[PDB]
Amino acid sequence: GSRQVTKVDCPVCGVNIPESHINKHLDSCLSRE
Ligand SMILES: [Zn+2]
Repeated sequence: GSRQVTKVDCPVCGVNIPESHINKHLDSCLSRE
């Protein structure tokens, strides 16, 4: 994916993942941990 991609922390559970995977993680985490 060496083109354009950022990774950030999950405000709910505190994990680092790419922009697509993190948005989904924190969305599902806002419900369950
Ligand atoms: Zn999460």
